[PDB]
Amino acid sequence: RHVRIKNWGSGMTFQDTLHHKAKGILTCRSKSCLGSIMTPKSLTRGPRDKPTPPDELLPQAIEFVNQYYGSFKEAKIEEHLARVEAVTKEIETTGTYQLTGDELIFATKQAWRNAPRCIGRIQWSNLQVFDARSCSTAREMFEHICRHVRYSTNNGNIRSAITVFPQRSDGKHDFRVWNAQLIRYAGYQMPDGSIRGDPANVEFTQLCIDLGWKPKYGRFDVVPLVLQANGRDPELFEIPPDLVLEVAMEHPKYEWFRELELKWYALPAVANMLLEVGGLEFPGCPFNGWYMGTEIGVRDFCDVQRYNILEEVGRRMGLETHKLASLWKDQAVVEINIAVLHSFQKQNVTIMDHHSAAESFMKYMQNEYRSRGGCPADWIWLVPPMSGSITPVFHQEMLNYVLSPFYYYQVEAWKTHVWQ
Amino acid sequence: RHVRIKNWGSGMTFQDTLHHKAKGILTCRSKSCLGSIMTPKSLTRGPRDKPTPPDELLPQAIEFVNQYYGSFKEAKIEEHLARVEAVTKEIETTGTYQLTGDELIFATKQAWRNAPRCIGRIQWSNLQVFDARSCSTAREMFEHICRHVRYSTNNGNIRSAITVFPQRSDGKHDFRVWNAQLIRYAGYQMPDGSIRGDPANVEFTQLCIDLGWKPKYGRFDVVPLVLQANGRDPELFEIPPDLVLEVAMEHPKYEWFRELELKWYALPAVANMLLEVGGLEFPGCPFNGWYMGTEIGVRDFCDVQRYNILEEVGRRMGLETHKLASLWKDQAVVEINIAVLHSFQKQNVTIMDHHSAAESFMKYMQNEYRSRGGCPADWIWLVPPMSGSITPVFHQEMLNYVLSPFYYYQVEAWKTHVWQ
Ligand code: HEM
Ligand code: HEM
Ligand SMILES: C[C@H](O)[C@H](O)[C@H]1CNc2nc(N)[nH]c(=O)c2N1
Ligand SMILES: C[C@H](O)[C@H](O)[C@H]1CNc2nc(N)[nH]c(=O)c2N1
Repeated sequence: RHVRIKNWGSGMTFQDTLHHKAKGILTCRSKSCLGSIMTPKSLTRGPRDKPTPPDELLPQAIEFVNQYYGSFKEAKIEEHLARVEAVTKEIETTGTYQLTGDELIFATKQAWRNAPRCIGRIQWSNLQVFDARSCSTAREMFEHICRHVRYSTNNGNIRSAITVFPQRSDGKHDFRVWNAQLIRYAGYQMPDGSIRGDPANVEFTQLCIDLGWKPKYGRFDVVPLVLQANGRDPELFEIPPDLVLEVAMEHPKYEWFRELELKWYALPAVANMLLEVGGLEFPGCPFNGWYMGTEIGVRDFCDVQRYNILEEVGRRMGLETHKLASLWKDQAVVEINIAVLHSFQKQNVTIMDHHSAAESFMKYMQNEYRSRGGCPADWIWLVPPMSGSITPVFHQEMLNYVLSPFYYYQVEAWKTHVWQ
Repeated sequence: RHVRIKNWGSGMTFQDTLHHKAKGILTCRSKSCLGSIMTPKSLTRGPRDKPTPPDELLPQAIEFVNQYYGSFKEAKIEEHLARVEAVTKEIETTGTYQLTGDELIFATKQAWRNAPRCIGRIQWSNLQVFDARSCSTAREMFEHICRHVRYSTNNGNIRSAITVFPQRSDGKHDFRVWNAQLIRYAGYQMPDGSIRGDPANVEFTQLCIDLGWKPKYGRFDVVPLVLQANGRDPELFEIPPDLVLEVAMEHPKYEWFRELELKWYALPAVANMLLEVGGLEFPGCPFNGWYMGTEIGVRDFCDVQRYNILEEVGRRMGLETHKLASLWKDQAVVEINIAVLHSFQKQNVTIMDHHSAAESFMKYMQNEYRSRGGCPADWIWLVPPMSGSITPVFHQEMLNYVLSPFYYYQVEAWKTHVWQ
């Protein structure tokens, strides 16, 4: 069956067939689309207390292996059959199975390619994979991560990479990072009720405090790494500041911008997510790419629930911060975003403006429909927080669906973990 | 059952219950949400050739009457029962039924309140209703419409109103306006292949030409009214220009803006839609409200498929129209939108900036959850084409669902109508 989608901007039409290979697990339906939910249950992959049943793990396992060998140009009929055998044997004799080196690499890149919310998916083939399935202690996790950061930071020329930790076994020996991101600022609730720092990270910082970390009560304080190994209680590890590359915010024209004294980390890295590969689950798999202007400019800086500086710069620019129809809010956001890009460019740090990002995506999307006649896409997340209609993606009709491999959200560790 | 939704900006959470009263008719599902479709089949209410079967029309009819009487403060047990009787009788004795004066008024306001894509829904109670079910000829339709326009224009102080035409009977005697909007500019495909005017209205203008209207080949030419009465072939009626209030575009700071020589109509009026009320269908029901800055500024003027002037003003502003990372596109759109608002304000014509609109909506939404514990909302359509994250709606989680009464899209008349 073919489903027709059109890009009203260019008039270009696509025929999606890949939606069939998609598993029918969604929070929405044919009576109320749960489209607009931050974190639907369908995109979540909760914890378990019993290993994945061998009988149901097998179909998925085979399914994957086929997909893997299906990727190669010239079929390896020999190795293919050989692998399928080895796997089946392993599953019924051990209850689970291990992935080959190259299989993992393929899986990570594929899961990224299958992430409907990532706009930078044109880079899916360029990914550095760190095999840390051999890891066994919290400290080792820390060391692996530092290697990851050192690599990805690359002295400013950000590189995409992912560190894969031991797969989930029984669901009690989970290896996972509790931090939403490897690098993230602290958020403290001050005595007068006000909030200093990143408001969104208040609950998490509070946790760090409870675990022994002493608050520095500053606007840009990098939280410690909360590492959980083998399901054991987590341990804190401060990231060596030398590895934390930041960018000071300053506007090209407005010198008063420096006075706001803003900055931000260069490395966007999601740690709290789970990787699903042919039935297997990996609760610990941090991955990173590079920032997109708007993420910092619009979201991090302008969101009321975040640093919320819109009011301030509006006054600084001497705009009618009281007459909404003056569109002062808009000029402000634009200027703030220019500052962000400029600051990264001036400091030789990789950054990408939402316009270039969107155009790159359209290209990637077109390629997807040639390669596999499909491309899962969450319109709501792909259209930039500013100037939506000015980006081609805004006009592109798109289908959202879950494939495999895939990156699922997990339930915040502290909410389920049982303390020792 | 209660479904939880959160507004990540304010943290305020709602509990939706109204989704139950919603009919399970959606193009999306629990395997692929068809969220992102311009015009899903679920939102469409096609034509018919046989009257609505009395047996299936009855449940809906009763359903409505209950809803109608349920709106009143003090229950009219007497009249209620009386009405239910009268209706049932009428349906089985005539095959259909007529709505009372006040019932229609209620239905129109309710269907508006039930439109998940309208952001100006806070005004749902303020609506002027013109009963034109008595109408019988194309000419009469024209006269009723002119009355509507004269009223709504209100010399600049736009007022919301709707003109209801005779309900659909057998589906062959449909009374409907073919025009997407009452007032809309022409689009001509020039000899050199280029397009003059509103590109989106090319197909429709071509039709008008085929019907005898002679092209004026200008950028802002108001098309004639294509009126269909009793299912008969349509007839053209030029709208008296005195009734067409326009606004010349000029920027407060940039005097060169006047040189672009832009303008736009003050009255946004959807004509091509169908109203569904307790089983009944009305293919002819034009309704209007007032414009929102972005509609014209961002969409009408910047969309590539529309007037597409972004390139031009970028050069005029002397911006780096070649370096995307310069965010020239963004500064340009902001400036263009300021021009729009300014021009309306200066000419004493009702206009509403997207910021004020969004805030008003949040208020309305909250009220909805008190009144009926629910509010159908299409996030994709509610978030403004520019500065999305800067508007509260962007952060509001919302549920989309079809209720009744409701405003359904129809299949373009010319595509199905049978000529005489
Ligand atoms: C090449 C650089 C990349 C760019 C420019 C990019 C950009 C983006 C952007 C802007 C988002 C939205 C983030 C948000 O709103 O919270 C996103 C989300 C996402 N990206 Fe990418 N991405 C890149 C690399 C990666 C990599 C390397 C992976 C994985 C291997 C990845 C996986 C995802 C996933 C899973 C999401 C969803 C994250 C969430 O739910 O918060 N991205 N990406
Ligand atoms: C008070 C002034 C009003 C404002 C500011 C307002 C604003 C809006 C906006 C901005 C849209 C999006 C239009 C588009 O993107 O195509 C819209 C759509 C809609 N509005 Fe309202 N609205 C108002 C009045 C009305 C009235 C009076 C009705 C009906 C009785 C109404 C019914 C709808 C419907 C059905 C849609 C969907 C139209 C479509 O599919 O193109 N609105 N409204
Ligand atoms: C409620 C709504 O889903 C929410 O605000 C979404 C909208 N789109 C988004 N898009 C991206 N990329 N990132 C986000 O965090 C969000 N938040
Ligand atoms: C493909 C996508 O649905 C389409 O471009 C939508 C997005 N949101 C919209 N929102 C509004 N208000 N109006 C529109 O015409 C659109 N177009």
